[PDB]
Amino acid sequence: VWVVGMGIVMSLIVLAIVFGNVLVIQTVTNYFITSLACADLVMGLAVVPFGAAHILTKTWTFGNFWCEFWTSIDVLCVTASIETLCVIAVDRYFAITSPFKYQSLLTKNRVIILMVWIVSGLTSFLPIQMHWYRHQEAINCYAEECDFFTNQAYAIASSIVSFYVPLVIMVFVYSRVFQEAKRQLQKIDKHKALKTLGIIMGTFTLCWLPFFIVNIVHVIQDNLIRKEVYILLNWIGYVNSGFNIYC
Amino acid sequence: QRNEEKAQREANKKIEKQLQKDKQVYRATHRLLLLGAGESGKSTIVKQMRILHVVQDIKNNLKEAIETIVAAMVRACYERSNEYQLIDCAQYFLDQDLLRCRVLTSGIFETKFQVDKVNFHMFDVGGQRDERRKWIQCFNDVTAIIFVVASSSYNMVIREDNQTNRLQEALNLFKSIWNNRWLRTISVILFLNKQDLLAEKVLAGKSKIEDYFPEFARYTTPEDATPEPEDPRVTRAKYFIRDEFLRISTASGDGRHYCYPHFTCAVDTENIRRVFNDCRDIIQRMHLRQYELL
Amino acid sequence: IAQARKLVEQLKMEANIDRIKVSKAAADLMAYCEAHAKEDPLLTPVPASENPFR
Amino acid sequence: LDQLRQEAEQLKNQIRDARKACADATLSQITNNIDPVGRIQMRTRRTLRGHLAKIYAMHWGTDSRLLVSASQDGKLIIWDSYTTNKVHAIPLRSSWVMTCAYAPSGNYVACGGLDNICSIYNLKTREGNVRVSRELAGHTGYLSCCRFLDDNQIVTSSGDTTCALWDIETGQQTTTFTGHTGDVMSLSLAPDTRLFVSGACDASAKLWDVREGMCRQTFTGHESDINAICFFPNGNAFATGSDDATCRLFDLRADQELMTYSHDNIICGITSVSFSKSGRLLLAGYDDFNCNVWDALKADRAGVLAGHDNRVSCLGVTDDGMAVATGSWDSFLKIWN
Ligand SMILES: Nc1nc2c(ncn2[C@@H]2O[C@H](COP(=O)(O)OP(=O)(O)OP(=O)(O)O)[C@@H](O)[C@H]2O)c(=O)[nH]1
Ligand SMILES: CN[C@@H]1CCc2c(ccc(O)c2O)[C@H]1O
Repeated sequence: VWVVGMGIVMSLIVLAIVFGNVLVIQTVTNYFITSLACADLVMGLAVVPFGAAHILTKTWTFGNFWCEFWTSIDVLCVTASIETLCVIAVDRYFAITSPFKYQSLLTKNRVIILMVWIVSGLTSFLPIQMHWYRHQEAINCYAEECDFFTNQAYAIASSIVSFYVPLVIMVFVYSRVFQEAKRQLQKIDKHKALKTLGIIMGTFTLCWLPFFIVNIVHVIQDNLIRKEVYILLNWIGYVNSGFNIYC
Repeated sequence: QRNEEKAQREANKKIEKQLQKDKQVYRATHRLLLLGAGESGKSTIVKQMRILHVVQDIKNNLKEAIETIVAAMVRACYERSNEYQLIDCAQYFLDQDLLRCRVLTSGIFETKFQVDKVNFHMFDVGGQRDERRKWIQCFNDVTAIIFVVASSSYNMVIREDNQTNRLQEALNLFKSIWNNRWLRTISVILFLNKQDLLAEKVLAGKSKIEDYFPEFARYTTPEDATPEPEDPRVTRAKYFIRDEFLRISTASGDGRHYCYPHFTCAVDTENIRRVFNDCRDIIQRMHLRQYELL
Repeated sequence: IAQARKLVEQLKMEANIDRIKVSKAAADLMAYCEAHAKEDPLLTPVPASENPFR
Repeated sequence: LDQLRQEAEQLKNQIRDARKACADATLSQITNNIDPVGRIQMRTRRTLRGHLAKIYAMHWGTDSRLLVSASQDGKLIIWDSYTTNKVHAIPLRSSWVMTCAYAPSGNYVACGGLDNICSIYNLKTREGNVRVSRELAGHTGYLSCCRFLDDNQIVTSSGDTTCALWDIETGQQTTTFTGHTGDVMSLSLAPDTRLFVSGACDASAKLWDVREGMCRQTFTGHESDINAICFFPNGNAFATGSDDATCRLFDLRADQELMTYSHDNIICGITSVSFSKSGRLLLAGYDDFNCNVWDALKADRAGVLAGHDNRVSCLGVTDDGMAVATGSWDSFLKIWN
């Protein structure tokens, strides 16, 4: 009852998220947000269904190339979604903080979305293609057809490029917008903004920040966290794709 | 024929190229509409932008001014000018020169100018008068509405005599504009014109506001007052009119409707400097509120 | 002034006109509509072959 | 003095008594015998795009293939309804336009607005360069409508309670009409181009004479402003759409109001009315973003066209009665069939 019941929840969650994301997907911001819907749809169509089957005690052992592709798609999917939020924040800062030139800076001529997607795919599929990863326990795992690991600070580059860099911009960008609103309200006179900023940023932080802490920790030192807890953290982190609060 | 349809497609392509180019310009322009009562100074403000941002008529006004004063009856009759209508630009011509003369205008009166890499479009409404103003539904997309009133005319009557004084006509018109179905999401910039004439009237003891406005007797000056330097008698009268306009806006005002009061004199070039107009036009909080409630 | 005098003269001309029964007008309208209802493309739909827009 | 006003009031009593004796029976009683038309459903065959701002006017061509539209950004685009291909895009001297027209011969286009000036353009010319021909400028107050009797005469209805019959060759007013106490908002020429009507702002519509130049009749059955008017295809009746939800049908011969069209769930206004080819359907625009189809003889709604996203401000029906075009304020035109 317990093992089967958990699979029912995860299978429903994967299917439930797919319905919401597809329905949504106008202005430049709508075109920017369309990338989030595309990434969520791709995730729900490809990665989410395999997750329950893999988490089940029996492993499918479908293949080696298919497993490599499935592992590689995770970086491309996660990096694409997180990077777009920084672009949205930058666009909002341009629109709000600088009143004229909003129209002389933003143009229809897509290009930034393609560049971001290419950058996200650069760090995902290339390590899978070259197939050179990394110990005795690390070895002999791929001989029999799933362990995850990283060496030569691959996780450090993956975390900084995909997660650490966006959050450096996020604090600086969103600090100016809130500061301007506080002084602007005083002018009219002589809570809502705070709630909006909290709703916007708390989900992102509480969903992604704890995961990469363990991601960096497990490789830096000896074994201090189990595989199951790391998998559970990843599963909790995947909720943000369906959680993404916009319109 | 095949060539007949080919030519039509080529003609369609040429027009489509120009429409895309012209779509950029229309978006990057700001449009402002003037409003107010008669003999207020809407045209003078427009002429200011031409001078800064980018002979028989003069004598004609002087010709009419001399006859008007004599008909009522010379210097003594000029002092008691409240009873009979007379042109404001009388003493200046009898004794900025091109801006003092008044010329009647029927057709729309437009103006194009650029201040800082941004195009602005200011046009006058025009016309002798209306009680219907059915064209008001056309101006449903302007960014702001500029309102100009005569702050030194509270003891003179409308051109149709035996009517309400000029100030009360402005208050009634402001209420109609504010409570309009079509103009429900347009902000208002308020210009209290003719400040120099108000100072001269208050200094002399010929007339008092308390006679025409009974409520002025018990009025106390606001604590948060900033007399720019400044007699207390002049400052108190100056602020009372400004606060009287505000109580109309705050009553029926909502989240989208705002109001910007200002003090200005139209003839002076410095007081009409579009720098504060530019700041007020860019201080609009539509950008913030909109993305998300913020 | 004389605006009423000019106006009151106009109503005299409008008053002296000939009016017919409402029944005749209704019958004429009904007869015209019944006669010309045949060639009304909007009323009775036309086949798509004969439709220039489809 | 009061005696002159007393005679004016006395005469108004005679008119009402005369109209009462001529009402033998209502139109509803006679029309009850006929069968209802039934539900009418039509779909947008084509959609015309390219305008930037709201459309305020639209007029079909003589051949019922080309139509001209006017917008608030200063553009006058001529379309091709068959294949959706623009032919011209004439810039305008001002951005405020409230009317447009199209010549019976197809060689001229008219325009006007808040500039108090009616312009005339030339389409068929040497080197294919459209240029302004004449600029009639004798008015005060905005214009509302323009019509062509031929290539040499144009009728306009300005906003100063007057109407005039112009002349392109000389640019002078041949005659002028007076008698309204409010702004004139619309007009419609007779099929024989001998008489025309005009819906003023004082809830009164008249029947002028082009040649003689004096008013003939006056109908004042409404209760609010008047925004549209259109002649019956027969030429002996017209339908009026007012500011309130009611739309009424008048008759020239009897001189009285025949029937009224209204519904309990509609409290919006009417901006444009028109008939069908045989005078059986009375289409009408509305302020609730869609269009409704009435019945001339039965006075019941028989279809709703709700493919728009903003208010409908113009409407027209082709000469052969094969299509219906409705503009709106969302910069989109449509064709229904
Ligand atoms: N002393 C003084 N006179 C002013 C000032 N502003 C306007 N005037 C006078 O008022 C005139 C302007 O009036 P108009 O241009 O007719 O203003 P308006 O009545 O709004 O314009 P219309 O409604 O289009 O007729 C100037 O020529 C001056 O005579 C001001 O600040 N000081
Ligand atoms: C097993 N799930 C993977 C593993 C680690 C990882 C993910 C996403 C982005 C990265 O940069 C990563 O390093 C996760 O989706």
